[PDB]
Amino acid sequence: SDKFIYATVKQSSVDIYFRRQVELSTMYRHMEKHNYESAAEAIQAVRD
Amino acid sequence: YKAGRDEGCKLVTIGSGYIFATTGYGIALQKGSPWKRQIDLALLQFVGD
Repeated sequence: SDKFIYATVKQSSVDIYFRRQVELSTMYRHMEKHNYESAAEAIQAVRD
Repeated sequence: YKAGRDEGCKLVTIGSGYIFATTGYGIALQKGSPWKRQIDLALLQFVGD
């Protein structure tokens, strides 16, 4: 959904795990839309 | 496992799931076994799927 924006660190182990999961690939379409350089930026974003 | 299958929950682990050794279960193999790489890849594929 547009309001529920969820993300993770781009180009990492979790990205590989989600891409491999064919059943969960419908979420991966959202996952590629929003991603962050590092964990610090992501935690700052969730904090803000 | 025993606490989960215990009836009445009269037994419990301290610390709500406290672990000290934090080691794991592995499939033992003979030294230099040719099956080690394949078995490791199989376990990793299983845990990744």
